[PDB]
Amino acid sequence: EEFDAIKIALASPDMIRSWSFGEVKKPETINYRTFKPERDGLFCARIFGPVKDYECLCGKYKRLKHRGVICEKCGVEVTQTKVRRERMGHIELASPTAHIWFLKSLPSRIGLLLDMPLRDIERVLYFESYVVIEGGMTNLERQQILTEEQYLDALEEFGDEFDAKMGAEAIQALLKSMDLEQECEQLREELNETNSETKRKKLTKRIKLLEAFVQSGNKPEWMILTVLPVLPPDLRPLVPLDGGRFATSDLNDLYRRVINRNNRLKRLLDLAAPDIIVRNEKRMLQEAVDALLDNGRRGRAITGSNKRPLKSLADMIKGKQGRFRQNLLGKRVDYSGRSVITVGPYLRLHQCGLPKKMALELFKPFIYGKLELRGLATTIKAAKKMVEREEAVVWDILDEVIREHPVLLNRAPTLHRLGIQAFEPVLIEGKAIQLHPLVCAAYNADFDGDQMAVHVPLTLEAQLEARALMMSTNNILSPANGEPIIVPSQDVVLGLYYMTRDCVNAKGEGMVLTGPKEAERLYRSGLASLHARVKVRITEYEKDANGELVAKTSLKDTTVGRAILWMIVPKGLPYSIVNQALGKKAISKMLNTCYRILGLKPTVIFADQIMYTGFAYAARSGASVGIDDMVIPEKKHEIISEAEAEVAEIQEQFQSGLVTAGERYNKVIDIWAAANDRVSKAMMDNLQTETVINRDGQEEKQVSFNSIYMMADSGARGSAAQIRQLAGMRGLMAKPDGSIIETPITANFREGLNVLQYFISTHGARKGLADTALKTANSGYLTRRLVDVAQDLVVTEDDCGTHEGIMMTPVIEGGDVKEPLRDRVLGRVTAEDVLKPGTADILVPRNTLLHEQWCDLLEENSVDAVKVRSVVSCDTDFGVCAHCYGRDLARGHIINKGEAIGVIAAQSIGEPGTQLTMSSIQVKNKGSIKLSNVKSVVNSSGKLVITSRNTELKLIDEFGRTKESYKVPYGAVLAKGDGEQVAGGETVANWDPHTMPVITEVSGFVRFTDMIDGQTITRQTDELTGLSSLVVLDSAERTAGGKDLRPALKIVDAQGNDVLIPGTDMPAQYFLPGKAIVQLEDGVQISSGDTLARIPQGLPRVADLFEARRPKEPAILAEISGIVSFGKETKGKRRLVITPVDGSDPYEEMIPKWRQLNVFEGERVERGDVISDGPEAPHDILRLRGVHAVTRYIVNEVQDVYRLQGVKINDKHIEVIVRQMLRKATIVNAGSSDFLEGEQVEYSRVKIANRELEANGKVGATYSRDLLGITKASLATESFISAASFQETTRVLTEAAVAGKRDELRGLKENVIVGRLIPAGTGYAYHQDRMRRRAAG
Amino acid sequence: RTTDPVRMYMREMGTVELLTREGEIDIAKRIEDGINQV
Amino acid sequence: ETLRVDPTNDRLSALVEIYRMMRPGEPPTREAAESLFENLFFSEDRYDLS
Ligand SMILES: [Mg+2]
Ligand SMILES: [Zn+2]
Ligand SMILES: [Zn+2]
Repeated sequence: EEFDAIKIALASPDMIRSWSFGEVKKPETINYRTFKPERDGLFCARIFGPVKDYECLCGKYKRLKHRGVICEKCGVEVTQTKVRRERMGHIELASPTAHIWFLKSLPSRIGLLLDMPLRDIERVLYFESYVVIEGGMTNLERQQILTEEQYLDALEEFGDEFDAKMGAEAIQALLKSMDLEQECEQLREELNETNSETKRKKLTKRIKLLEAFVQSGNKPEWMILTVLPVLPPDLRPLVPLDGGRFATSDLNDLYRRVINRNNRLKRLLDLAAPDIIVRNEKRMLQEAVDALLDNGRRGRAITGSNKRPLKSLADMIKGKQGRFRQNLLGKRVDYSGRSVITVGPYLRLHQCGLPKKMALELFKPFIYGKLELRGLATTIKAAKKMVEREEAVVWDILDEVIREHPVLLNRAPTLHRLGIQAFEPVLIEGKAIQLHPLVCAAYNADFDGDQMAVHVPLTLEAQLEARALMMSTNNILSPANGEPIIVPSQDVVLGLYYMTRDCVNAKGEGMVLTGPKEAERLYRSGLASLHARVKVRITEYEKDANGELVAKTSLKDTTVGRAILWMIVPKGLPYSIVNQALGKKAISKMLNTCYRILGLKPTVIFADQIMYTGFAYAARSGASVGIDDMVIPEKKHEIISEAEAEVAEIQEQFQSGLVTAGERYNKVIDIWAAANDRVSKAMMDNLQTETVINRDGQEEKQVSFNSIYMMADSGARGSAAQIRQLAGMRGLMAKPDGSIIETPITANFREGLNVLQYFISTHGARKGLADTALKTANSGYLTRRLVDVAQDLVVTEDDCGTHEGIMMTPVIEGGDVKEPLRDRVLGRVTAEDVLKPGTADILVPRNTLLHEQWCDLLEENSVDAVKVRSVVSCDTDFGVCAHCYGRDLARGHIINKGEAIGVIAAQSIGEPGTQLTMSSIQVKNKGSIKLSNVKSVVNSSGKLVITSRNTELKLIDEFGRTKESYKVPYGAVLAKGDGEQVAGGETVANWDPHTMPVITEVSGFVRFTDMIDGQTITRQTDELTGLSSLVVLDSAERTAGGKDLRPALKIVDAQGNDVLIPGTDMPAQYFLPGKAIVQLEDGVQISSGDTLARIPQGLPRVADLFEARRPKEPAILAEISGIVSFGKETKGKRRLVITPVDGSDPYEEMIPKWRQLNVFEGERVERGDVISDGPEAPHDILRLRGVHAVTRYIVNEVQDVYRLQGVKINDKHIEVIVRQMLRKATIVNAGSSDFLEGEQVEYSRVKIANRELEANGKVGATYSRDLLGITKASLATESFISAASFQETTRVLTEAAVAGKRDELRGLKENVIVGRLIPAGTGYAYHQDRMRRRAAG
Repeated sequence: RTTDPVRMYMREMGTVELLTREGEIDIAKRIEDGINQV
Repeated sequence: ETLRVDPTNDRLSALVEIYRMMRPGEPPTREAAESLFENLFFSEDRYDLS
């Protein structure tokens, strides 16, 4: 069985000769009584193989007396009956025909080769016109079409000296004529002549085709076909039912029609007819052929009596009911079952309820072997009927076996890895699996009708895999982010909040105990309040010594509950930690810190006991919701009366006709929103602390004892808006239009809706519901795409010895920190030695793990930037090291190599999203201020104003780490300078949000030069004031006389000389586009910082983001540094006269100046400086920038997207899929291989790592790096089988076939589909054994 | 851009019309002549 | 605008090009196009409003 690799190829004719047993004949099947095959047809036993034991069709030859005899009555043979499925017959052809995939798909492969278009070839091969096989007289030409009548002209003209024909035969002759060599050298040559772009591309295309056929050895004449295989029956069967009424394939008629039409054809070739019918028949032939190959491709599709079209061969390989997705990747399985699911509250972590008969059914051969071992059921039939008796020993044995035999657990959707688990069995008297409740989380499951299913660890390898990997102890932190996933959900947390609580009210205040035990004596004797602060001693511990506990006791005035709750503490911990009412977040950090500090099991056991005590006390705690908990505040009516009077006033205004309707819309909607807010304040203050309870004092209040509020405060259920829904008016309503309604709701659920109000609720209700139904497909589609890219990657290595990657800095901008740079680093490994602001204090030797000792040790330090051996900066051929990744989250340690990184990345990423679609500047506080890469000016007011748009202001703290960062317009007006100290709450910045200022940093007289009324401009003289200038019109409105003359008001000295840009020799006057209208007159002065002019006025988003979708409106960038001016004057678009400092000027491109410009016609930029506005292209960024810019860009982008919904995932998940979007770099020079072609950046980095190495200095070729859209990148891959499995398979088949492709079974998909072990993780070891075996031969 | 050879053959038989009632007898005459002359 | 755009010079050009969109490839005759057009919207059989 065992084999190394696979290889595609064309089927040569002699290959079917080499596969064949017999040409076929008449198509009939059986005798309407004797339901038995006829011969040389479709179910002929003779050639595919025999049906029964050693019998001919009549029964003449049998018994092995006639061992090898073929029956001379029927020509029927003697053998076993398995070879049916390995053999294939064949059929010879009366004509030749061509294969369709080499025709009809994009680039033709055949006329492509020939430089003859398709429809030409059609018109030949629909048999409607002839065409020159060969210009015998070169008077006519090879590849020359000659109509049925023009052919005649040439015919009676010449006769002999041409070959000019029609049909597959002519094409055979031609392809058989043409050489590969001469064309190939001549193509390579005359490329040199004019390698114009489309031309050169086409040259390359055909050249490749040529040398491909050369080197594969595949032949073009074998494109044409004269023998065709045949399929065996049982893939196309014919089978009965009770009525003697059968069932058949979609296919058998295809062969039936085909063979019959051949029969007709040959029959009519015996007879020397006109070729008209010959044509008609053979067109029916090719019809039947290519419809077999693809029914519903070419013509009106073919149906039976069904009127459903008939399934092609191709269809069976294709879509989801294609093989790959239907029965090769997902599969029915033996030894499994399913169930409704209920809880086991009392259970332990490892345990799972198990309806015993399920295991009974499932653990059959175990106990049968066990009874032959015991011999009570000596034989097996005895075992069956004894099983059937229900002997108690059956169950004794079954408990005996089921011990330590672990099991699997499956809910659907198994969206991420934790949607299935593996527990130990425990049996139960019922048909209802129990489970440990807390893990509804990972399943997102609930006891409302959900279901689950099971699978069996038969092999011990699976047994142990299970027990070590999917034992629940293993996996309790998410691998995506570092939180526990066993958060105690709703009731437990609440009973907890009840206990650990501090009334003043109940009783028993200000006494002393030795420890919590006698408080239990009280409380279980029922003597003290439990949520009641009272003095007592404790004795806690701490491992302050080198992992050695530090014992001591002392007092606390603590609640009785908290005192008791200490009792479970495992011996490391303070009492301060247990000094509050323990928000759900609190419990999270509890379990966190326990695991962080001790290890797993104390936290485990702690957790179980916590669940248990929660059950106990929340059963004790007393809990109900009712109608008197539901309280509405009183001061609500007259607020609504105020609203009524005010809307009546605004009604009177709109009646009067002063105020408009949309104004009024915003007015009314805002004031209703304010009313809702006031009601919210009312109800919250009237509920949360509504409770006045007195202890040894007149009056005092504390947190409420109402059920509803404590449900809200625990985070178990409820929320302030939800309580508003039941109690208050809940906001307002958007109709399905997307509008928002003017009259919100008045009453609540407590009072009772209106007819209309609920009728109105309906709209947005159904809206959100259809969204509930219909956002998920996006997620699954997305998900399988993502993983389809990224399976191939697994850790290669431990250290790649590589060099620095990207820098790490926090994301605090807009407000405060949004990822602590602490948190950014977490588990990562440096790029380099790294020091402290106390300088020259290195702590990594270029790389260490960075654990919370380091994280806090350097949170002390005010360092705020570090670099890391990046995911992408890694350089291993075929994968990576482990260092460049760092730490396993869900473990909590550096990965040991050999595990799939892509899969968990996508499960991290796409799992959550299912839910997740659903002027001036003002300092807040005091601190230093930083503005860099800045050219600005002390304006005429005495403050800084920008001349370099790149600048943005920051609020730096007094230390130096930024508090805020905010953009600032070009030439905006400040009240402050850089690197100063200024009070919080101050509007430093100001600008008209419509102006785009034209500040003059030169100071000087102004004169009306270059510019004339109505010519380049208008002259508008303000009716308002009296002071104006020459008033510049827009692109269109100026009269075209001076629209080819860039208008420029001009600055000069007294002498009329242009005031140079001070310090530079560049003159300083402004070429004015529209809206830059100046306020001063001729002869007047501007100063430094003086405006001459003022210039007035989602989920699929992320789909576009990672797809590398490239927008419609680029905010384009400076291709190269140096000065620039504008280009040709708008034949559709204007252009851009580049002028480098020292390079070459000519590069210009179209500009829509209908979309605003940023730079002006005498203004300089640096390369990579933005020029237009809108969105931009990342492709340009990579084309211009390196890696870190764009990398950082999109990671920040989409992390902000999901962090809107408050969703936390680490970066490397993102960093890694990027490198799979860069599997290719396009070449620059040549000499190694061909000139440019997009080739593996990996293999590029090899050949340069060999060829530019001492092989040469360089023969080879520089390159540029290439992006690929994920869905195309996937396809654009070495392996084809993966590429055959998900999308656009057919063309992939062809493209592999043409070239003699040969896969090598490295990928996950590749080695799964073959039924081999993984080349990674578990079978990593075995596979690398195979690796160094092949190394070892 | 017709793909249906139904059209092709109804058109191309459309070339030829019906020839009758002496052509019936005149093909017959040429052929019985050819027969008697073999 | 449409009329200057309309090339069909006589009524019969209209009848036949209407036929030809209705019957592309097919050689037009008079009664073919005539009976055709009336069958489409002027025959009680193949057409009713209810
Ligand atoms: Mg459910
Ligand atoms: Zn026989
Ligand atoms: Zn690495």
